[PDB]
Amino acid sequence: IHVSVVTPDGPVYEDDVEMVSVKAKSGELGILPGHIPLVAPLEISAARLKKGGKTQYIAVSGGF
Amino acid sequence: PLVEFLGLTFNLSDMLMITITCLIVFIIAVAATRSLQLRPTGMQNFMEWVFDFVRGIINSTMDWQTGGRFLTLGVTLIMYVFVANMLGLPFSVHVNGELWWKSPTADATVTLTLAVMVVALTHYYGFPLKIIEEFANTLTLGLRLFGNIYAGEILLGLLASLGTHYGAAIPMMVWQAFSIFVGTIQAFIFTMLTMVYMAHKVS
Amino acid sequence: SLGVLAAAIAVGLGALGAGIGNGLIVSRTIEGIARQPELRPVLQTTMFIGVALVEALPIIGVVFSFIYLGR
Amino acid sequence: SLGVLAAAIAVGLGALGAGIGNGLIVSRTIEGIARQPELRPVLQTTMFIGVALVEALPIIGVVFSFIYLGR
Amino acid sequence: SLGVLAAAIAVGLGALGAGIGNGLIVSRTIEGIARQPELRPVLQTTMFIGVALVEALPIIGVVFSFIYLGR
Amino acid sequence: SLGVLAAAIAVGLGALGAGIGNGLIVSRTIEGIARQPELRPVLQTTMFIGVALVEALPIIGVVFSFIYLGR
Amino acid sequence: SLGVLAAAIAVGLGALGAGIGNGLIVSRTIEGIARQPELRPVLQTTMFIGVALVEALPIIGVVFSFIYLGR
Amino acid sequence: SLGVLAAAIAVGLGALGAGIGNGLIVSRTIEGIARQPELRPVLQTTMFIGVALVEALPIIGVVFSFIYLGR
Amino acid sequence: SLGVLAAAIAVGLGALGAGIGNGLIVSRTIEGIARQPELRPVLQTTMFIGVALVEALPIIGVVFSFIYLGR
Amino acid sequence: SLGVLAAAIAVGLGALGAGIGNGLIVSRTIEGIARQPELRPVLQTTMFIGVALVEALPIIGVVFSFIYLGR
Amino acid sequence: SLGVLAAAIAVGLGALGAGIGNGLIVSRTIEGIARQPELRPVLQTTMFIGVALVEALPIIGVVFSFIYLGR
Amino acid sequence: SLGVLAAAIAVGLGALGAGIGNGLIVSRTIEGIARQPELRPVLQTTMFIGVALVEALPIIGVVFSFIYLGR
Amino acid sequence: SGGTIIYQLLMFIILLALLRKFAWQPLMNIMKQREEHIANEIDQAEKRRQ
Repeated sequence: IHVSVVTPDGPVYEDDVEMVSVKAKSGELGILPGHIPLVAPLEISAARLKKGGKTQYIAVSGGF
Repeated sequence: PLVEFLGLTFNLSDMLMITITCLIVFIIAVAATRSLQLRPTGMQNFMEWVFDFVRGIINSTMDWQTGGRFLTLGVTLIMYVFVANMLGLPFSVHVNGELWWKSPTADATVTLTLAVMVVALTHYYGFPLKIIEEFANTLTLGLRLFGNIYAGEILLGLLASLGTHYGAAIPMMVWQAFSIFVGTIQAFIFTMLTMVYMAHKVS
Repeated sequence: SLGVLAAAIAVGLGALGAGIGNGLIVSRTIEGIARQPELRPVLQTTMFIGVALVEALPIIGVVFSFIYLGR
Repeated sequence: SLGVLAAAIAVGLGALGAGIGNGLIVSRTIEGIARQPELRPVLQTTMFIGVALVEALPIIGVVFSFIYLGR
Repeated sequence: SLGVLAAAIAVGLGALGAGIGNGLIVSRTIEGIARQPELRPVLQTTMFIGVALVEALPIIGVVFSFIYLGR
Repeated sequence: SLGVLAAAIAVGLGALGAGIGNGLIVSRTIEGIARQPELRPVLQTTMFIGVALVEALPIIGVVFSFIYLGR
Repeated sequence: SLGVLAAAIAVGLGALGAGIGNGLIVSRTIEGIARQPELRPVLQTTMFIGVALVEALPIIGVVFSFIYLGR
Repeated sequence: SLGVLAAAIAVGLGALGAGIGNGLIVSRTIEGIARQPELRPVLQTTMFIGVALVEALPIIGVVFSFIYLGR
Repeated sequence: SLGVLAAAIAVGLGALGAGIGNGLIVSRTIEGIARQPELRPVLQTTMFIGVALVEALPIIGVVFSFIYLGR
Repeated sequence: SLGVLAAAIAVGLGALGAGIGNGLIVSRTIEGIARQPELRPVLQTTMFIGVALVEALPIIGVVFSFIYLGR
Repeated sequence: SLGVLAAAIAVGLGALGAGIGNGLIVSRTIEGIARQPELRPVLQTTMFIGVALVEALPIIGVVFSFIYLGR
Repeated sequence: SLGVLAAAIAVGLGALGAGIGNGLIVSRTIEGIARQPELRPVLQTTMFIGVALVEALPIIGVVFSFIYLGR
Repeated sequence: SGGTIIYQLLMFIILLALLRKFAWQPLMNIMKQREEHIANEIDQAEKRRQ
C-alpha cells in the first residue's frame, strides 16, 4: 500500500509501508493492505507507519 | 475414593501433597536461582521471565511504586498454584485404603483457605453490601480454582478406569493437554485476580 | 426427592445468567481496550464491579441451592 | 410439597433475568466510559440505579421465594 | 397443591422479562447520555416512564401470582 | 388444579414477551430522541402506539388466563 | 384434562413470539424515523403490514388454542 | 391424551420461531426503506419471499400438529 | 405413548431454529441489497444456498420425527 | 418409553443450535460479500468450514440420539 | 429410566451452547476477513482457538451424558 | 432416579451459559484484532482472562451437579 | 493391585510423547526468542558506552 500524509501546504511523506496504524476519534485502528474503504477522523496524535522495524512516527494535527 | 485421614483433626494426604509441592517449588526455585549471571541463560532467564511477567501484571493493575512489594508474593503464588495444578495429572495413585496423593487443589478446604489467606493478606496490607461482596469474591475465587481442577481430576480418573477395565488413548490425551492448559490458565487468573484485589485495596 | 432437582435448576439458571452477563461485560471491555488501549485500568475496575454484580446475585442463588438440596 | 421446586425456579429465573440485564447495562456503560472518559461518574450513577431496578425486581422475587418455601 | 409453583413460575417469568427489557432500556439510556451528555434529565425522564411501562405487566403478574398462591 | 398452572404460565410468558418487546421499543426510542431531540414528541407518540401494539396480545393472554383459572 | 395447559402454552409462546417480533420491527421504525423523519407514511405502512405478518401466526395459534382447550 | 399438549407446543414453537424470523427481516427491511426510498419494490419482494421462507416450516409444523392431534 | 409428544418437540425446536436462522440470513441480505443494489443476484444465490444450508438439519429432524411418531 | 422423547429432544436442541449458529455465520458472510464482493471464494470456504463445525457437533448429537432411541 | 432423557438433554444443551458460541465467533471472523482480507490466517487461527474454547464445556457435557446414560 | 436428570440439566445449562459467554468474548476479541493487529497479544491475554471468568461459574454448576448425583 | 494405575500412567507417557513430537518446537523457540531478545539490548548499551 501507499501511505501519503497530505497537508494543505504540501505533501509530507508519500511512500510505501507495510502496515500503517493510527488512532481515530472513536479509538485505535490498524490498516492492513487490502483494507475496506474506510473513513475516520483523527485526534491530535501521531501516526505510526511500521516500515519494517523502523516505525516512523508522523504527528498529525486536525487530521482526517 | 474417601477422605483418608490418619488424624481426626486434619486430612493426612492433603498435608503430604502440600509438603511435596512446597519441596518441589523450593527446589525448582533454587535450581533457577543457583548463581548470579548478568547474561541470562538456562533457567535463570526463565525465572526472570516469570518475575517480569508477574511484574507486568502488577503494572497493569496498579502503580509500580505501590505494587512493587507484592512481586515476591505473586511469583511464588503463581508458581505454587501452577505446580499444585499440574501434580494431579501424572500419577494420581490409588492404594488399598481410601485415597492417597491426588493433588492439593482438588481438596476444597485447601483452595478455600488459600483464597481466604490471599484476602487476609490484602486486608492486612490495606457497608454490609461491601462485606458481602468481600465474602462473595473470597468464596468464588476458591470455588473457581477448586471446581476447575476437581472436574478435570474426576474426568481424567474416569478415563483411566474406562481404559484399564476394557483403544481410548487420544480422548484422554486431548483432555490431558486441555487440563495442563486449564492448570496454567487457572494459575494465571488466580494470581491476576489476587493482584486485582490487592490493587483495589491498596490504591 | 425433588429438592435435588430444585437445587439443580437453581444452579443451572444462575450459571446461565452469570455466563451471559459476564460474557457481555468482558466482550464489550475487550472492544473498549481495543478502541482505546490507554484506558485499561478505568475499563478494568468497572469490569470487575460488573462481574461482582452479575455473579453476586447467582452467588446468593447457589448459596440458597444447598438449603434447597437439604429439604 | 413442591414449594422447594417453586422457590428454586423463582430464584433461578430471577438470577437469569438480573444477570442478562446487569450484563447489558454494565457492558454498555464501560463502552460509554471507553469512547470518552471525562464523565465516568455521570455514567456510573445511572448504571447503578439501573442495576438497582433490574435486581430490585428479582430481590422481591427472592423474598417471595422464601415465603413460597415457607408454604 | 401446585398453585405454589404456579405462583413461582409467574414471578420468575415476569422477573426474567422485566430484567431483559429494563436492561435494554437502561443500557441504551446510558449510551445515549454517554455520546451526548447535555440531555441527561430528558433521557432519564423518558427512561423512567419506559421502565414503569415495562414493569407494569410483571407487577400485575405478581399480584396474579398472589391470587394463584391463595388458590 | 392444573388450570392454575395453565393461567400462571400464560401470564408469565405474556409478561416475558411484553417485557422484551417493550424494552426494545423504549430502548431504541431513547437512542432516537438522544440523537435528534427536536423530533421527540412524534416519535414518542408512535412509540406509545407501538407499546400498545406489542402488549395487545399479552393482555389477551391475561384474559385467557382468567378463563383458564376459571376452568 | 391437560388440554387447558396445552391451550395456555400455545397462548404463551404465541405471545412471546409476537412480542419479540413486534418489538424488533417497531423499534427499528423508531430508529428509521430518527435517521430520516420525512418518510413516516411509507415506514408506518410497511410497519403495520409487518405487524400483520408477525401477528398472523400467533392469532392462528390462539384460535387453535380455543380448539385445543375444548378437547 | 397428551396429543393436545403435543400439537399445542408444536404450534407455539412454530409461532415463536416465525415471530423472531419475521421480526428480524421486517425490521431491517424497513431500515433499508428508511435509508433509501427508491428500492421499495425489490426490498418488498425479497421481504415477502423471506416471509415465505421463515413461515413455511411453521406452516408445516401446524399441519403436522393437526396430524399429532389426530393421533 | 410419548412418541407423539417427542415428534412434536422435535418439529417445534427445528422450526424455531430454522425460523431464527432464516430470519438472520434474509434480514442481512435485505440490508445487503439495500446497500449495494447491483449485487442482488449474487446475494440472492448465496442467500438461498444459505437457507437450504440452515434448514438441512431441521428437515431431517422432521423426517426423523416421523419415525419417532412410529416408534 | 422415554428413549424416543430423549432422541427427539436431542435432535431438537441440536437443530435449534445449528439453526441459530449457521444463521449468524451465513448472515454475516452475505453482508460481508455485500461489502466487498471480490472476496467470494474466501468467504465461501470460511463459511463452509464454520458451518461444518456448527453442524458437526449436533451431527454427533443426532447419532447419539439414534443410540438413545435404540435404548 | 430417566438416564437416557438426562443424557439427551445434556448433549442437547451442550450442542445449543456450542452452536451459538461457534456461530458468534465464526461470524465475527468472516466479517473480520471481509473488512481486512490480508489478516485471514491470524483471524482464522484465533477462530479455531475460539472453537476449542467454546466447545470445552459441551464436550465434557457429552462424556457426562455418557455417564448419565450408563446409570 | 431424579438426581440423574437433575445433574444433567445443571451441566447442560452450565454448558449453554459458558458457550454463549465464551462466544461473545472470543468473537469480540477476534473482531478487535481484525480492527488492528498490533494489539493481538494483549487481546489474547485478556481473551483468556475473560474465558476463565465466564467458564468459572458454570463449572461450579458442573461439580455441584456431581454432588447432586451423589445425593 | 489396581489396573487403572499403569494404564493411565502409560497413556500419560504416550501423551507426553505426542506432546514431545508436537510441542518441543514452539516453547524452545519462545525461550530462544526471549534469550536472543535480551542480548541485543545489552550489546547496544555497551556499544554506546564504548
